[PDB]
Amino acid sequence: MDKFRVQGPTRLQGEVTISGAKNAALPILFAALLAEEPVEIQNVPKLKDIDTTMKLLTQLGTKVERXGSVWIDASNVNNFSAPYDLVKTMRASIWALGPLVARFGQGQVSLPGGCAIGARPVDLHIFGLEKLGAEIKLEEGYVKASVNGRLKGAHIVMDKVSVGATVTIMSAATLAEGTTIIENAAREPEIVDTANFLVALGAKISGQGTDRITIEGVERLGGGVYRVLPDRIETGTFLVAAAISGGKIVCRNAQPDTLDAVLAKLREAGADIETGEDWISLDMHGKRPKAVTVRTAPHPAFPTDMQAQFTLLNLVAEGTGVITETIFENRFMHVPELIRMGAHAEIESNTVICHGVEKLSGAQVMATDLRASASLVLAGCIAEGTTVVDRIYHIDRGYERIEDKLRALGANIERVKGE
Ligand SMILES: CC(=O)N[C@H]1[C@@H](OP(=O)(O)OP(=O)(O)OC[C@H]2O[C@@H](n3ccc(=O)[nH]c3=O)[C@H](O)[C@@H]2O)O[C@H](CO)[C@@H](O)[C@@H]1O[C@H](C)C(=O)O
Repeated sequence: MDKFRVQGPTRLQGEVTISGAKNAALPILFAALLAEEPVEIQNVPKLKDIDTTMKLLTQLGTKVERXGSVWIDASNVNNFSAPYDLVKTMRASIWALGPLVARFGQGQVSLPGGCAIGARPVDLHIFGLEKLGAEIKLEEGYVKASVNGRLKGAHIVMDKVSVGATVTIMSAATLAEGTTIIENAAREPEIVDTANFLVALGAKISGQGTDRITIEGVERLGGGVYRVLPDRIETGTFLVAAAISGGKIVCRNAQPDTLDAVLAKLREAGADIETGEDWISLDMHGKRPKAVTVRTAPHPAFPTDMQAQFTLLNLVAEGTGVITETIFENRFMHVPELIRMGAHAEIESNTVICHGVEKLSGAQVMATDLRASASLVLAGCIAEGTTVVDRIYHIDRGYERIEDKLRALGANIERVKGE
């Protein structure tokens, strides 16, 4: 049971090279199930979720190898199930369903149960598949999808903006007969990425990145080489790390355009930001951040994955900051943890009201969220004394070598085993 032992405070200074987006590599790996020829996916981060996805793929009969790239050979898929033991550790596993039934006519994925973050049903995925002509049943806790022949293109309107369902439907539609239109599609950069990967394979897609995606199904998808875009959440997290430590940093291998809301918020916090084609620089000039007000919502608005990070910022900022969550209404586990470290805040429904304090004190805290829990490690870097973060296996799922990157910035951090 690994733990991080963090000794603060530290001014974070230096450079970080941004990893490929975990959230683009995932949907792309599942989408690779459609490829009839070998595929090379470049710039894939090394983290737990990629391990789980590789494991799931191998379990289907996919040939998998990795380093910076992940090589996929789905020529011999011979198993069509994603078991409970696997799905329970990573709900994103649901993405295996669409490609399976679209290409093979059959797929069975354990129905995801509860997730600590909040209510996260996959009704939209199933709805999308059915509209495509798939027959779906629930047996023994398994979602069983089937179709005799090809799926069928359809005009679908989304009851909610959904990253997951948009990917399920979009992916499955590339092999359908006819044209599919997804109305009220999610606009996330990862969706544009996945679509581009599909297009590189031979798929016909347009509108990716807009609220309206159109797919013209083809008979088969080939193979190819595709480079995954930079991780916007990793980038935001590092920018925040610098901004709350009076620091200075340059992010390499970045994609500024995927970060508008976060950059504008950092500027409001008082950060001096410059951007280039593939880089972002942030300098606090040793200043304490200014509290900001944030509202999470579908891309390009402020993302829920940067939420806890900004809550932290608000917590050591000057002034009252307010954070409202409209995606995962209960994604506030980090708050009582930070309050253990001396922070001040009240949760009213889906909103956290922050009362910035001058300094945090080191304490024992518990990670629970693969993205938001990074805020606990960030807090440890600027808190007075020693902070011990328990359950880092969560963070291991969403960040490539977070200790290494922080350490290269001056952080005093140690991975503790057992003890
Ligand atoms: C693997 C991956 O990319 N996961 C990401 C993706 O989750 P996803 O699951 O697709 O999110 P949604 O469908 O956009 O979530 C949409 C909202 O709508 C509801 N909804 C979603 C689908 C559905 O069928 N029915 C339905 O009701 C849902 O409850 C949520 O409130 O998008 C989230 C928001 O950006 C991210 O926080 C999440 O990252 C996480 C941390 C991670 O890296 O593990």
